[PDB]
Amino acid sequence: LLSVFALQEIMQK
Amino acid sequence: KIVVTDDAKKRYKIRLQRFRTHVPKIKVLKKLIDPNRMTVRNLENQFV
Amino acid sequence: YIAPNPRISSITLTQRITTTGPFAILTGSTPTAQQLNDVRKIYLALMFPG
Repeated sequence: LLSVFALQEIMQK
Repeated sequence: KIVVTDDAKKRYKIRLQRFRTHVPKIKVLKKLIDPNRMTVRNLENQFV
Repeated sequence: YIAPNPRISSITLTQRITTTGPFAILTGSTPTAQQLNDVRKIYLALMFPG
């Protein structure tokens, strides 16, 4: 279960 | 014919498999891929 | 607690994929325990008017 919008948030670290 | 049935559980399963295939949990850490590629964004509502 | 049909947001909020607004970023979030407790507080407040 995942969404592409949360990918940017978790990715920007 | 390549057939995709309206049954929601099946569409969810192929959706999860495609999401794993395009962006895997293993190299999302190492290769640090950009999430702005058109394909990965299109994956969000492709089989909903 | 039931949830709406997932196809509502797919054809309306994520209608355009090359744009990003305030609604689209938080349509993909999930609640924690305390946030569910706050939702329960809201419903309890609604069910007792005044």
